[PDB]
Amino acid sequence: LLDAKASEHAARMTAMKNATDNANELIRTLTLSYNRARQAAITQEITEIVAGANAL
Amino acid sequence: QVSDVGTVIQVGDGIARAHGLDNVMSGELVEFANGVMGMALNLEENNVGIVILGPYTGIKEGDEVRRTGRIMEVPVGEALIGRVVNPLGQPVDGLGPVETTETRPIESPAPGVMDRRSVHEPLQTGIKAIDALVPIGRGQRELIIGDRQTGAASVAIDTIINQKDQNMISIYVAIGQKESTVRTVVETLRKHGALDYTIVVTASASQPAPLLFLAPYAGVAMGEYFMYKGKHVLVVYAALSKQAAAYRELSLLLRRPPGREAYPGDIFYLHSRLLERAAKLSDAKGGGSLTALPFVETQAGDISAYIPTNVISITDGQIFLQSDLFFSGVRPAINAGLSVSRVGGAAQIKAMKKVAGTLRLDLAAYRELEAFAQFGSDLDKATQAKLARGARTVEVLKQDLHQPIPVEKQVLIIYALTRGFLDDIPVEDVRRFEKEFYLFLDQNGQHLLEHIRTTKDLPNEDDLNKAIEAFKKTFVVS
Amino acid sequence: KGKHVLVVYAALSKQAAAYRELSLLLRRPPGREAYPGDIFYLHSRLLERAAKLSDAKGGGSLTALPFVETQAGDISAYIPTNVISITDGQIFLQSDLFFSGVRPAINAGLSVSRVGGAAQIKAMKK
Amino acid sequence: MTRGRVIQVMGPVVDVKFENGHLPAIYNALKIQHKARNENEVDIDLTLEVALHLGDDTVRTIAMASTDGLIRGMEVIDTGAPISVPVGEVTLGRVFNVLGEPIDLEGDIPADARRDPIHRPAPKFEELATEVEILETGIKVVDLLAPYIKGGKIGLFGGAGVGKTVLIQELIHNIAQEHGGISVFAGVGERTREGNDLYHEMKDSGVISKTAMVFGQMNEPPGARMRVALTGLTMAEYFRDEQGQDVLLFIDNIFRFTQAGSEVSALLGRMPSAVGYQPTLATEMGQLQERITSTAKGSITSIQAIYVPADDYTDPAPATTFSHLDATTNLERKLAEMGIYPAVDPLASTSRALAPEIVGEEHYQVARKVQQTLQRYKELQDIIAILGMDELSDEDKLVVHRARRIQFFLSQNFHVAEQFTGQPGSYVPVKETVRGFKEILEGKYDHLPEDAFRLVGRIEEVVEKAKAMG
Amino acid sequence: GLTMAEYFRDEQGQDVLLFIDNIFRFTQAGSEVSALLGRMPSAVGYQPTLATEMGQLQERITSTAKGSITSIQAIYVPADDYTDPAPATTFSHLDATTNLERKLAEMGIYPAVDPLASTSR
Amino acid sequence: GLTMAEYFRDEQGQDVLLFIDNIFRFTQAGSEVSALLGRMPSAVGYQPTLATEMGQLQERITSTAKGSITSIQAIYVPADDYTDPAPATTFSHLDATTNLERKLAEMGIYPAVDPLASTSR
Repeated sequence: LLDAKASEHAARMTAMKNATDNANELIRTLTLSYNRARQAAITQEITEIVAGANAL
Repeated sequence: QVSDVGTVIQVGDGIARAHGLDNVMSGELVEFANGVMGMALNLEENNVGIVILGPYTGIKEGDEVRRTGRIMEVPVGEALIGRVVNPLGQPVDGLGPVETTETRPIESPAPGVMDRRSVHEPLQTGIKAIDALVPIGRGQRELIIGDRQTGAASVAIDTIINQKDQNMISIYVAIGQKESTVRTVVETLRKHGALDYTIVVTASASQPAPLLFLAPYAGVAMGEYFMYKGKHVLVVYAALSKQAAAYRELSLLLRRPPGREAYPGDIFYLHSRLLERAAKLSDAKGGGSLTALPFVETQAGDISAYIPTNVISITDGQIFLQSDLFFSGVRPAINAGLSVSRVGGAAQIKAMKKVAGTLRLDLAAYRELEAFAQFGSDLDKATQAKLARGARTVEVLKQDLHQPIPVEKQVLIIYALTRGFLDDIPVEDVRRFEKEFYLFLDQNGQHLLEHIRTTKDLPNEDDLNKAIEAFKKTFVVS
Repeated sequence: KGKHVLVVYAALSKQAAAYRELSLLLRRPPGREAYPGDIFYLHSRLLERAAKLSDAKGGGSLTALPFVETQAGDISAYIPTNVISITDGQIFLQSDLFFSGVRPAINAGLSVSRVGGAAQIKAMKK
Repeated sequence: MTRGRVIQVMGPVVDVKFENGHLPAIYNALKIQHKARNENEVDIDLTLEVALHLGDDTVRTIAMASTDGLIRGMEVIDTGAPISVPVGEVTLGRVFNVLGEPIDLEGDIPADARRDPIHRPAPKFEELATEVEILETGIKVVDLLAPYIKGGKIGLFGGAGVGKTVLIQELIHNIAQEHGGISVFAGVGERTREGNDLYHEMKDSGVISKTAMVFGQMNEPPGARMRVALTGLTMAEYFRDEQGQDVLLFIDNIFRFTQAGSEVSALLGRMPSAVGYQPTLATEMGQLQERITSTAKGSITSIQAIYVPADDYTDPAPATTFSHLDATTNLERKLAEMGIYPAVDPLASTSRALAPEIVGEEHYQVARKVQQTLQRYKELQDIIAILGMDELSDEDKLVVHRARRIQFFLSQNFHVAEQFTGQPGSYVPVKETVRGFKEILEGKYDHLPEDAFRLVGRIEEVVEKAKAMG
Repeated sequence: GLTMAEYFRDEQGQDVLLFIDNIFRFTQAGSEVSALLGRMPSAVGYQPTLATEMGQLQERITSTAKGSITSIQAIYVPADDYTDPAPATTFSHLDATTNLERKLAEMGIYPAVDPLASTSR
Repeated sequence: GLTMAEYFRDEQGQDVLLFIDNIFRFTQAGSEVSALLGRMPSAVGYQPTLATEMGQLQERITSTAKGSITSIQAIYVPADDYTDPAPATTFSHLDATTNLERKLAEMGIYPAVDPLASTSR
């Protein structure tokens, strides 16, 4: 029983450590994609506005 | 040669183009044929782009346009106290006209960098959370940013009312607010008795765009008079975002080239020119001061927008309000995690300085462990102690509306909480405990209150501990 | 004339920036990321002169090694896509391994020389 | 002739007309002095700079101050040359606005003083230095991990309340004391009260006796907020060339310089670039940075504070700035809370000079060893904070001991902090600090308490202090 | 519709209700007409006059001494984007908010008003 | 090329295979020349007449009563953005799709064509 309990705690250790690492790895790429999307949105909006102004 | 007269060419949307007016100056005041006022913005080679300052439905092409020769100016004086005035200087509340005998241009240079002195006096707002964590000193321009329905106007009204005893003169500038809200605000201020030392400047959403564009400048120009007379002034704007919207609309109508989010090129120049006139004058100038508390509203907490970004870069610090916390019930729901005040530290009295730091570290420690509260498997000696302390501190930091708390009682309760004396009271009775403690201090703590008032320093720790022990003994747990 | 030449452009990214500035000054309408639509032709007209002539023409040659500057190692950007479309192959350098002082990672995962392989001598091919 | 008259006013942008064939060249300056002829006028004194020629003998200019009260018909006087700024020793210890007029109350510069144009072609290819040099600043952390290059640009990150002003003052004082080189501070787009506090601090510390300051406040128009950096640079160039001595140039904020450029370009009316910035952002940055070089008989080294917008390192302005930087130092809140100064990050900070071909193989190896030891300590801290030192092996315990000793030894006393402490400060040479760090790495001084490594500097002071408590 | 209601507010002096099905269509119509009128575009193509005309419409819905007009304005923004300029502008005037829920509707209660999402000033 | 193939289709009456190298370059060149012509741009700066130009091209590749012409067209998408107007337009005219796979090629199969992602009408 005591061997099993200790092994369970070790397994939970490793699983949760891997979970946090994967979460951070996902976070960095999500932030990168977010920044690219924001830049694209603002540049397209500005181009649309300036073209609409020049069209007159 | 037409020199002081001109004829209208185009009309529409509050924008008029006139022909002539060759001797007009940019930013001058122009009177139409039927009595509507107007300011000239653009001076082209043959036409003068005029902006109309009223109901423009009565102007037909071919109207006569006259000259006044006066740069834009607002009435100012001591008679304005306790009145509601539109930016042009006229009363909108009846009660007869005003008796202002002196006027000053709305556009004046800011005080120079050699006439300013480091801020060193406190501005007592009466809100425990901000007064303890993100202090405001006279002469500082601090920004209060929050989403809709987050008690922004509530905080503004409390900090306006709390100045009743001090020497401050407060000015409230309403931009784009509903006339109903403005009327209710005026009524509650009158009921609290603050109208004997305050001025309200209103620009409702129904008014034309130039009035919205001019309201903040009118307020600041009104304040600068009491600046240079030597008093202390506090001014509050509600909607710098709405003022920016009005200016953008005016520039777009006048066919000026657009920039980011269709905003004209000089929106940052406009905001900086408005806000930089708030400073703490040196002793050579008389010792006046003017602190500004602009409000900015963000949709779903998007502080990444152009106007919030610019105002953040301009001002001296942010006070964040949380929609989720306000919905949960926390009042005033100050997000102390993100709020910052660069002036702080030197803006607090010594009595509050000696106690603020420990509470700040306690909140910082508790904030990161809020997810631990779902399970009792927590390590009790450290983590559960932190959870209990954080819950008690938050419950203390809650507050009701329109009841400012004097600084002595604030520091008293903060000291009592910090020194661990409240670890025994159940977390669901701390508010009643606080009210009863204020009552007991009013009963027999007058000596400590007087000492704190007259020295800005903590009282004798032994006597303070004895008094709080006596109150703890006489308290009953529910 | 019949010799062999090697040419190393430095920053096609900055050249593209200069051309974009020139276009926007000449009042032409932009495209994706404010770049005018002519950028692909601008790069192709330049790079397409790098070729190995036949023996009849003189037996000359001209090889090019342009560089491109990326942000956060993102190949998806417009200029990297255009240049990678024009070029025969790419050699990627990884930023993280530069901290350890190594010659920056010749990342074999993304590196490819489609034209090469026939150029290597058998001794190194083995 | 020089006389010209106004025909168009649109906010900060004004237009002028001249007699045909007498148009001023680009970038020149136009002076407007008027007296109120009657009560329907206001006295005006304004300076404009010429930007575009629109043809028809008209000129499109921008303003350096408020344009209110302008009338179509005022005379305009042409100066014939770009903005001129006084240079020489008279500038030291004074505060100027963008136009070279003193802001303080010390008095006006005499008119006979030599003045120089703001705009100037960059130094030619020939005059540049053929090799790289290392600027010995005397602050242990920077001359060990992230050295400064004579004639290079250095980025400086960090928020408020971190000691940035203290670091600036210490750098200025050390450079002056040990090299006879003056320094110039240029506050592009600063907060007015922060600038006033900085001025008071410098005057009290006495550094200001060998510096010259140029202030462009945030309430100024975009023209001034663009030209303040250039006027500071042309102040420093005189000392670089005529005096032949190494100079230090600071810039309070360069992102605000770029933002002002974007605003003035939008006012001019050109179509915006990628994210709304001006199309000419790259060339404007180039024309600014390219004059900060190191020539055969002098050098200019620049310390520039950078604020990243929305915390995005791929934004066009941060990208363009980082295309020029040679080194980076980062200031950290955590190191501030611990009793460590100047609270510079030893891991985030980096440099280009960290190469054996420049600093030397021995210095490079010592630096790499320190880096990896500190990294290992950082790795072990997280587990140690929950497990206690008991589980640490003997080797890792030794590593932690040496890492704590090193991290505490990185701190230093300052000549600036004398006013609050009494410690006479120190100026630690590069050779002495690297030798001391190598010896501490060798374990020779592991028996001393860690607090003996606190605020000494040189390695001898460590043992003297340790003996002092015994 | 508003000028229909104002007569009863002012002469009869009695409380009057007023429903507006979709003010998003109103601001969309304004945006559509502005471009042909020839004014320059705004943030997301809307008219520059958006805020002032919306305020001019809304500010006549108030409560005076002798009467009152209270309004119930329905809102449906397609794509569910509350950051759009028209919803952002109109949210500055709201005094309440009510949410009808198909969850409670299928549970079998009327008027099936959400008890949690609903707020009030 | 298309008008060179149409002669053999409509005269010899025989099936004809037409390979076009990269169809995206066609619309790219159209976009480049439209700005010089002076027409205002489109969503992503493309020419307004993209749809009709592509239609005029593709609609000549059809089977008739006396022969047929079939085209194999390679596809390239900028920045791998499958929502771009040019790929979005060109994907309407397709009838079949074949996909090549380096995995199968290196395993050793030599039609090198994925049997799972290859669909068809």
